[PDB]
Order: sequence, then C-alpha cells, then structure tokens
Amino acid sequence: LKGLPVYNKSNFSRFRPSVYLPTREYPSEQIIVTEKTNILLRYLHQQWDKKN
Amino acid sequence: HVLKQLERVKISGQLSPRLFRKLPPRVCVSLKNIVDEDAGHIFLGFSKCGRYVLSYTSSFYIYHLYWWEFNVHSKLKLVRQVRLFQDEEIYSDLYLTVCEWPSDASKVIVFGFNTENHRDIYVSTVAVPPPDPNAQCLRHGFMLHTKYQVVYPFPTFQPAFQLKKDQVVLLNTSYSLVACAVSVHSFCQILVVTDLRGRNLRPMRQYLTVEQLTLDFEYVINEVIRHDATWGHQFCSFSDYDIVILEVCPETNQVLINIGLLPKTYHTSLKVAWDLNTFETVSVGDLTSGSVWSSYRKSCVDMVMKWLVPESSGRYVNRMTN
Amino acid sequence: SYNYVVTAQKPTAVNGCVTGHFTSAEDLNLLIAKNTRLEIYVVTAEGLRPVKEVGMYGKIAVMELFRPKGESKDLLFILTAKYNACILEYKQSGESIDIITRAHGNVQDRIGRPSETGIIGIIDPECRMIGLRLYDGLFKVIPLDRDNKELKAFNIRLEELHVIDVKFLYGCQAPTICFVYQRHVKTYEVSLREKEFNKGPWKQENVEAEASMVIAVPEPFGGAIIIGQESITYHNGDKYLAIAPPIIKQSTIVCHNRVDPNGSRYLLGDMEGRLFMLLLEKEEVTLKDLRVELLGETSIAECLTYLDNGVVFVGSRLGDSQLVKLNVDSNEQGSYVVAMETFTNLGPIVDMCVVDLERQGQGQLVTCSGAFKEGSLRIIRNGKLHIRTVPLYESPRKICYQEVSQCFGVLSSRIEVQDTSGGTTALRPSASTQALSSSVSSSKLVEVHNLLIIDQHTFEVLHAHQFLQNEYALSLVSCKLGKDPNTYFIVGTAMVYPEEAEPKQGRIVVFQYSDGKLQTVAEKEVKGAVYSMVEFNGKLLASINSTVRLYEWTTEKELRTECNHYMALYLKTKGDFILVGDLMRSVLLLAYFEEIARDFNPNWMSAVEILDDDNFLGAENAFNLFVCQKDSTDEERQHLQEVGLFHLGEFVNVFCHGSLVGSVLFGTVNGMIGLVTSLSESWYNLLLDMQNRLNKVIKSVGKIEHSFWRSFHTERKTEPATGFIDGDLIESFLDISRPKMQEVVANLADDLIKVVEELT
Ligand SMILES: Cc1cc(S(=O)(=O)Nc2ccc(Cl)c3c(Cl)c[nH]c23)oc1C(=O)N(C)C
Repeated sequence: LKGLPVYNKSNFSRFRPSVYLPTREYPSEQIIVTEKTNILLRYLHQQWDKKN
Repeated sequence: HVLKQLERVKISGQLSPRLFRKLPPRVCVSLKNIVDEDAGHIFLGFSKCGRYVLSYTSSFYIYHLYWWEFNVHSKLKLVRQVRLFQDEEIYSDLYLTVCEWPSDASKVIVFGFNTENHRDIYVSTVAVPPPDPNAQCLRHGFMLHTKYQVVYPFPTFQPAFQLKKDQVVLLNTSYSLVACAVSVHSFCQILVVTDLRGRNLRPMRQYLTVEQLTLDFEYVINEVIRHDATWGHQFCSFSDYDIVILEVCPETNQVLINIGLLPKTYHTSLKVAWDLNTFETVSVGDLTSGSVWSSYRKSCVDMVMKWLVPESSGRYVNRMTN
Repeated sequence: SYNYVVTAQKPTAVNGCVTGHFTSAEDLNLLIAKNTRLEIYVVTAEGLRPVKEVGMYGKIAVMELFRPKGESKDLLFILTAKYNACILEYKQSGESIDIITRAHGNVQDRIGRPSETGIIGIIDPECRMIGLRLYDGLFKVIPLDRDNKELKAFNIRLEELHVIDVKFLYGCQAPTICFVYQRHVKTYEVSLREKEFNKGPWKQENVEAEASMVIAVPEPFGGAIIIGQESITYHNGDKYLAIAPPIIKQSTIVCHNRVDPNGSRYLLGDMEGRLFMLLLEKEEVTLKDLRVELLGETSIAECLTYLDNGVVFVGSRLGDSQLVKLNVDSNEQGSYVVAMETFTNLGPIVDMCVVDLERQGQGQLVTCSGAFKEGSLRIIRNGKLHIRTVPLYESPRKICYQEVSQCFGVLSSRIEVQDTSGGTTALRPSASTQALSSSVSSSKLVEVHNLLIIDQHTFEVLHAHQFLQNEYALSLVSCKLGKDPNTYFIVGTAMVYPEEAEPKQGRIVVFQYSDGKLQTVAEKEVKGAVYSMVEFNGKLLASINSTVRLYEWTTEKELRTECNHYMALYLKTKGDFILVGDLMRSVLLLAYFEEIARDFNPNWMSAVEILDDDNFLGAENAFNLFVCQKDSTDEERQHLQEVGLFHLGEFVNVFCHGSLVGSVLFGTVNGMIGLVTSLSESWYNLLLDMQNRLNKVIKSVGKIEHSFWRSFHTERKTEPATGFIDGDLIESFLDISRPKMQEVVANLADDLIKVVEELT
C-alpha cells in the first residue's frame, strides 16, 4: 500500500502569479453557437424525415 | 430548522428560494373584513411581483377589477380600479381568470369563462400601475376588451401556452386561432374585434400597436389534406376539429398545434407548426363524438407531460383563479 | 448615487483544481480556480512556482483541461456561472505569453430552471464532445470538431428531471454517460449525429438514498463507483460491487481524485476533514473487492488534486488550503498524512469590525472566518496585507469590539455529537474548552454556543459562556445603553427546538465583563428569535422575527420595549433612520416608528449598508450590488428607486463602515475584501468614459464583454450596470504600456496616472 506513482522524481525535492492583461489580439479559431430549435420541434421533424 | 439553514447560507454563500420553499409562509393574515365589502371584492391571488393583491367586484354586471397594495401587516390599499370587459354586456356569471406574461409584467390579461353549445369567453389586458394626472407613467394604463364564442367542442384553456410568448397572447377561437400582440411603445409577428380603451375612454388603436396574426383552420387543413396526407388522396370530408397547442417556443417563434380532425370520417391527430416570425410546415401526420375528443385531448396532455421542460422559476405564467 | 468598487483583497477560496499540462506538455501544471481568478502553477523541484494569474470576467464554475487529438498540449475549457464557455490555449511563443481564446460563446438557454445541484461539466475521455448539465431535464452537448468554424451545441431531454451528478464512462465504443437520479443509477449512450439518448451500456440499478457522487473508473477496470453515505457501490454491468465501511458513516464524502492512472487508487475527502484512500483490488483485469483507508485529517476539502512525489493539493473553500504529503509510513498518531505548506485564505467572512487597535488612524480589520474545525479570527492591516490568524477550531458567528476592556467578543458555535455516555462530548478540544475562565448561563428565563471574550493584544480567549442547551446564539453587539456608563455585551439567542421549524422563544441577554468575569446583568425573554440587534441613540434595537422593537435601559437594570413594527434580518442605523433589510421584502426605512420608504422590488439581500443619508445599498443572493435612493411627491417619496446596479460576482456577507488606510468594507465567502467609495458626478462621468475607452483597448480573455460581466443579473431580470465603476479595470490602465495609454486617452497622460495613483 502507498505505492503512489511519480510523473517525475525531480519535482518536490528542493522544498502570487503575475496578472495576465491581454493587449494584443489573436483571432478566435472557432465560435460556440447553440441550436435554438425547440426539442419537440427537432424530434418531430426528424421523425418526419424518417417516414419521408 | 430555519436558523441552521441561514447558517448554511452564511457559510456556503448559496441561497435560493427553492431551498427556502420548504418553510411555510411566515405571514398568514385572515383578510376578514380587511378587504373592503368583505363580497363586493373577491381577490384571486398574489401577483408575481407580490406588491399587488388583485381583487374584482362580484357584479347586467360590471366586473370592476381593483388592485390592492400588499403590506406585511396592515390594511390593503386599493391602488388600481378598472371595469375589465366594459364594452361587453353580461348576462351570466363568469369564472374570472387573470394571468401575467412570464417576463412582460407591464400588463396582465384576464379571461372570463362561464358555464350550451356556445360558451361566452371574454378577454381584456390592463397595464399594472408603474411603480390632470400630468404623469406619463399613468398614461401607460390601457384597456383591450375582446369577446367571442366557440362551438360545443370547447377548445382547451391551456393558459400557460396561450401566453408563453412575451408581448403576445394566443386565442384559439373555434374556427381560427389568433395571435394578438398588444405592444405599446419595432414590429413583431411579421418578417378579431378588439375595442381598446383606457382612462374610461376609447382612443385610436406613447402609442400601442396590436399585431394580430391568425390562421383560418379550415384553409390550412385543406392545404395539409391536399399536399401532405398519403390517405389524403382518398379523403372525402371533415366535419369538426379540435385544436390543442402542444408547445410554444418564443426563441424561434414557433407554436406546435395539434388537430384531432374528425365513407365516414375517422379519428386522426394531425400535427402543425406555425412560424410566428412569418409559413405553415406539417410536422407529423396521423392515421385512422365527445368521447373521441376527450381521448384526443388526453393524448395531447400525455405528450405535453412526456416532454415537460420546467421553465426557470420567475419565467412561469402565473394563473390566478379564486 | 455614483460609487466606486475596488477589490482590496482578491478572493482566496479554492473553487476548483485541475492537474494537467497547459503551459507545456513536459511541465506538469496545477490550475487553481477562484471566483473570477485562474491561477496557473508549474510543479517544480523547489515547489509550485507560479506562472500567471489571468482574471476571468465571470465566476469560474466549470474548469476542465482536456487534450484533443493533434494538440501538442491540453486545451482549457472554462464555463463561467454567467454561462460563458471558452476554450483557452497557452502559448509562450518566445518571451511573449498569450492565452489565445480558441472558442468563445454563451450557452445560456433561458428556458430550463437552474439545476438544484451545482452546474456540472464533463468532457468525453476520448475528447469527442463536452457534456454540460445546466437545467433540470436537459443536457447541453457541444461537439469538439476542429474543422467547422462554428461549433453547434445542442440539447437532449434528460428524462429523470432530478439528477444528482453525471460522469462520462471510460472505454465505451460510444460516449456513454452514467449518473444518479433521485435514488437510482441509469446510463444512456449519446449519439452526436442523431442527437438523442440511446440505451446506455448497462441497465439502471437502485442505490442508497445518500449516493451523491459518481466516479468514472478508467480502463482496464472499467465501470463507475457511486459514492454515498454507508453506500460505496461499484457499478459495471455484471460487475456490480458494493461496500459499507463504518468509517464512511461519520460524514458524507465530498471530494474524489484519481491517485493511480489505472484507477486502482482513488482519494476521498469529506466535510469532517478526513482523507480516505480508496483501493480497487486488481484481479485477473477485474475487481474482486473494494476497500477504503483513512490516512488522517486535513482542512475541509473542496477539491483534491494528487501531485507528483506523493503530495496532494487539498483545495479548500471553508478554510485554509494545504499541501498535504502522503507518507508511505504511518505517523505516531496513525496519520499517513503530514502537512507541509498551507496556503492562506480568508474563506467565509461571516463578520468583520474594523478597529484601530494602534494609533495613527490605521484601521485594522479583525474578521471572523472559516467554519467547523477551521473557524478562526483573521487580522489584516495594510502594509503587503499582513494577515495574522488566530485559530478557534470552532465556528465563529460575529464579533463586536469593546474598547473599554480592550477585548473582542465573538459568537462561537462548536458541533458536539450526542451519546448515552453522559450528556454530550465535544468533537475536538477547541477554544471554547480552552478558555482561561469558563461559565454557563444556566438561567431558566448538537450545537454548543458560547461567547468567547478575547484580548486585543495577545489574542487569547479570556472567558467563554456556554449558553443553555438548544440555545442558539444569533446576534451580538456592544454599547453603553441609556444613562448607565458601563459598556454591556448585549446578545440575542434563539430557543430553537428540533420539533419546531421556526423558533418561538429567544432571550436578549445583557452581559458585562467584570475584571475577567462575564456578568449577566439582564436576561429579557422575547417571543420568537432575536435575529439582529444594533444600538440606536443609547437604546437597543432588537429584531424579533418580522417584528422590530426598540428597547430602553431603565435605571431598574432591565429592558423595556418602546414600540413595534411589522422576517427582519439586517439592521443598520444612521442618525434617526433605521434601515431594515428583510429576506424577501428587500430594503425598508424607519424613523423615531414610522415607515418612510421601501424598495418594493423583491431581493434576497445578504447584507445592507447606509452610505450617506440618502444612498442605501445592499447585496442580494445573486452576488450583485444595488444602491437605492430616497426621493424627496406626497406618496412617491415612500418609493425607493434603485439608482445604480452592479454584478459584483461574490456573496458579500457583511458591510462594515471604515477604511484600512466615504468608504465601506464588505466581506465575501470567497474571501474577497472590497472598497465601496462614493464619487462626484463629474468624476463619475470621467471614470465611466475612461472605462468605456479602456474596454476597447484592453483585450478580454475568453472574449467576455466586460459590460456583460458587470451587468446586473438575477433569475428574473438583467440590466446593464449603472452608478458603479468596476475599479479593477481602471487599475489595469496604469499597468498597460504608455503607447497604449496614448490610444486609450484618444481625444479628451500624467493626470490620469495621478487619479489612478490616488485610486490605488
Ligand atoms: C405541464 C402543464 C402545462 C399546463 S398549462 O398551464 O399550459 N395548461 C394546459 C396545457 C395543456 C392542456 Cl391539454 C391543458 C388542458 Cl386540457 C387544461 N389545461 C391545460 O398545464 C400543465 C399541467 O400540469 N397539466 C396539463 C396537467
């Protein structure tokens, strides 16, 4: 028991962060968009597709 | 039990009415003789904001509505007074029913229903007092009395859906369903006899515009039977229909309405979607007298229950019927 | 009303903690989450060398570091309590450090009711999709494709409508979820293309009612472990395992961490502070039996995070966060855990009374903090902000200062467990039993409530006063009532009984510290509980339930009531005016009683404060700040118009008048300490234009609009922020470079520098 794992033995052997204010702008790769169609609407239309 | 709950709030920092709902209402007043003419004034229920106690006169009849201020322990103070259905002669007792929009709290809508084949239904919207008059805020106070009737297969009241959309009220007459939008101030419901009043006088229709959108049921059913029914090529005749609103989405302005249409007519249940934005798309068809109506309505309520999505508390449509 | 809010002390409570490789694949990282505060720490040989603390414009409620295939390092997904989700990618190109926001968007649906249990965010172990519990009976799902410019999140109806918590299972060929609904456990597989809840891997099963946590066991073990009181159950189809060790019964398990990558070793944290090592026996690749092992106790844990070299970061919210080291050997007291470094945290600020103990007008803030075993008084003075901590090992309610005897009276509560051996023994030897002198009320007139008088120099408990059994001490204040010049310790208790939900009996007890001995000068029994008290021109103003009665101190050494009024909780007094903050009736005014004006708009205020004679402020339960004025109109004057609105983002518990260096100090459960200061109209206009232009030139991490972040938000209505200046934004202005100052000033340097300098 206590055979704990170690990612790297060096860490924790010799024993507050600056605020990051962004000035430059890097364009966003992707945008989250939420589907607005109501859940009944989507389900009934999908079943309509199946029998069509 | 309450004290340790407040202690939990002090530490957790999370306090919601839902977990303060188990506690009984601390204040409970008899309201005996406190309300004027304790008879002359029948209160329905507490308003959504709670600062008002709606009450109407028992009484042709006048049905004077009177809003009352609500204090923790004091006499209630009448703050508003209107006769609701003014341009409406009355010869029956109506079970008054008033509701408010989920978030458009500026005005409330009251529906009076009574006990043959035709039933009298009266609807009117009144602006709640904003918290010569020479006060523009009071000038907002408006009145929109409206009156119609329905055939023996009386449509389901379904008050919440009928008002799910803000600024708009859906009325399902026996032969059409109307989407009245009493907007006071660019345009909505685009991409019925509604006499208006206010301050006991009738102005021309700060300005308020009622955007009315209707579908004639018979026409849309003819369209659907012509274009979207596999057994519609052999359809002979339809006599009567019941329209039930399954659900109203205000985000996309769609209302899902069901029709239980009836060499003989056979029971069906045909689904319809109406885009209030602008335009009728058939969602789902169906397949093959009061009893079948009741069974159909039972099916609709089963569907609504089976797809119930609890609206966020505060975005509900309070129904107020004593 | 034109007010300026700035944060004197950044919040220190640990909301969340995730271990991964954000900065660089090779460097292990432990991201710490604090309300609107993201701290990145790289674990090194010396310790956790801090990297960067970027400030989110939202309450970080969901934080997961995930690695999509093809990304060199793990990307970061943050979802603020204002329902803003974002994807962050660390980029230390050369010296420049930039957190590029790969994805940004709101996910609020404004349809379903916020879930009763906290918001819940899962990520598919194969990084296919993101699962997000937002409202009852709904399940927001986000695809993780890289190609599409717009990710199309959608919802699927969860049928249970009351789900405790969900987790994504491991090894399933399709993304299957496993949760517990109010209780049973059910699993529905999820189809991304079809957008529906297909049948899950295994059938639903019944579980103990207290089951409140699912842990996704990784492969090769597979399955999921449901955690509940006397209910340690493992679910994996045919492999249904269960265990009920008596050690679990002591308290509900609240935290879980994967010590072993294979999942053999898992860490458990409970409210009592105990730390249980959960073991999965490795049979040939199946599980034979579950077992748990207690390793000792630690500070109350909000989130555990195992680090390399067998060390763990006990993220805390009710107290002080610790770096506990797990020793393979047992300690002499049978504690496999040894503390090494303890990160300071003000935690829940239940109360605070600014006092200038020294001279030189340097107000020193003494604050009751922590709870349960970690309750402690905090002393913070400007430098930077040196913080001296005096542990009490019991929950403190509120503190009042009596400069006459140079003492600090604090209302303390300690938890004791009933037994048939004697009356009841205490859990731990706290300060209540460690006081120099001890006495009890024992006046005719489980939790043990005591009054601990403490010195203002040595900070050592001088005397304790354990109240009656079931006597719930609620309120305390010190003042010289009436003509009698001896300062008294007037406190309010509640005779709460388990049978009765709402209290019916309570006693206003007058006390006086006689050279080391607390004397009960008077004990007036009051119908109902005494929720809050305050002095009023030499007369005590009590608050019995909804009633608000003033009391007079007669020469006969007794309390006599004056008048009544008609659940009052918050009493602040200025001049003749009494501000009453009810729980649902919001703000009310009084005078000497006659009602003056009430804010009718319902708000669950957490604290109130009278800035000026006409500027009344309070904070509701929506972590938002509003100031209402009294317009001076025969009856419209009885209406309070909310002049200014603001979304602070923290649950302020108390409002104290003063300043460390008008000024109002406020304390939050997260441990934030902030300054509310009034402004002049011209200066307010200049600052608002300042902030508007600064927003344009300063970028926002996660592309979160500052106007939206600070805009008023509650369950009913949302309005833009008015009458309030963010302050912190303006502080950022001085930090930016002079060329960017040239841009922000635009059409209209040193004068703005000076104004922000004095604002500092
Ligand atoms: C979930 C819910 C919503 C509403 S509603 O306010 O829109 N009313 C309402 C809706 C639909 C129908 Cl078909 C009817 C009929 Cl028939 C009478 N009222 C109706 O009521 C419920 C509800 O609890 N039940 C129906 C049982």
